[PDB]
Amino acid sequence: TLGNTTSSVILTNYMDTQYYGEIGIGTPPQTFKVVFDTGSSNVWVPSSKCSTACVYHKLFDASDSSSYKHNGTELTLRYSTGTVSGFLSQDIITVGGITVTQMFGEVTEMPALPFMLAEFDGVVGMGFIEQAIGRVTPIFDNIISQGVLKEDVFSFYYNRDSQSLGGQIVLGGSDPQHYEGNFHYINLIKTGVWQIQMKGVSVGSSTLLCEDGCLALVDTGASYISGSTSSIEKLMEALGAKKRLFDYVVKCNEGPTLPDISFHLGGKEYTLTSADYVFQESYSSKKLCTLAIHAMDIPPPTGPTWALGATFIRKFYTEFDRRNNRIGFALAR
Ligand SMILES: Clc1ccc(N(C[C@@H]2CNC[C@H]2Cc2ccccc2)c2ccccc2)cc1
Ligand SMILES: Clc1ccc(N(C[C@@H]2CNC[C@H]2Cc2ccccc2)c2ccccc2)cc1
Ligand SMILES: *[C@@H]1O[C@H](CO)[C@@H](O)[C@H](O)[C@H]1NC(C)=O
Repeated sequence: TLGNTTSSVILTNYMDTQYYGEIGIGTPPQTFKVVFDTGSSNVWVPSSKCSTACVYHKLFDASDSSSYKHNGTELTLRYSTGTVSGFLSQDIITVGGITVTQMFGEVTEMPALPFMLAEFDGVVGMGFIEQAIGRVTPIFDNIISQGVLKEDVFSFYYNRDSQSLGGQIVLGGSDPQHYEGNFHYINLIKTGVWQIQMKGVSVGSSTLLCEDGCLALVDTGASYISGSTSSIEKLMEALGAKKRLFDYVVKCNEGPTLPDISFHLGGKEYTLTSADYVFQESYSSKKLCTLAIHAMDIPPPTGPTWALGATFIRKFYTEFDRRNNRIGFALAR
């Protein structure tokens, strides 16, 4: 029918690392907490057929759904900690009011890491079919198909942690209340991945990395800003940060004095100040403070690349444009 629709999905912000909203699967709807991930293209939730990370999440019960259509084809999703395994199923999925018949994964095996830490149940991949495992049609392609959206775009707002809004996803447009000024666009290197060309990473007023150009994946599913092990070893050396097992730290008192970090994308320099990347949990010289920048070695074909996750998105309201194959950034509000 008439496409003037702009569906808003409200997100919960858990500790500035997990941003999740709800979806409803089946007849009647079974609700799930999901992360909306531009870095992946498959929809998956835990199955009732799950034996132990599962135990801790909401399980989908096909036997309680009148709209369910069996499939059973094996689904295997590679994560950096191991495999998320299950089988395909088809059901009616509700997201921000829009209902679509979707092929999704009913997960029967999850690695304990990171899933034991997850406040959310499953994943809703906002990526392209080119990266969908089993060539399964992604949710956004199916929403596009309905011809309901105002524009063939979706936007992300991630807040900084009080009864305030954790985040928001607008399907069919952007929310001007959550951004200031106008959007600056960067075309995708190629369709099939939410990845753009990056022309430099600067510490202060000097380009220290990516001087000859590199790739930047705009990943809403990633908690932090990430680079390859070698890029982050060099960047952390420049910042004077020290490696620990899972992160890099600075003495808490040294944190507010850390230089600005800039990402050269399109015609602009996108700047993050120390307040945007330091988890300032204290101001003590006797305590250590974590950085919201990590090393993540993304495997080919997508990698090696940088990934602009929640750390970048909190600063810059992001619009994913499928009609035009571009990403737009505006300063978040
Ligand atoms: Cl810190 C952190 C690091 C990773 C995540 N992820 C996985 C990343 C989010 N998008 C896909 C993947 C990166 C990738 C992109 C392209 C190709 C390969 C990998 C996650 C997301 C949701 C649930 C569980 C994990 C989250 C936080
Ligand atoms: Cl692929 C992948 C995704 C996340 C991790 N994580 C957990 C993430 C790192 N700190 C925030 C947390 C958010 C999260 C929690 C659950 C799911 C997604 C993000 C991890 C890092 C070091 C030690 C243990 C866990 C690891 C691999
Ligand atoms: C499952 O879905 C795939 C989608 O390509 C289809 O080819 C296959 O025949 C389906 N299997 C069953 C048993 O429905």
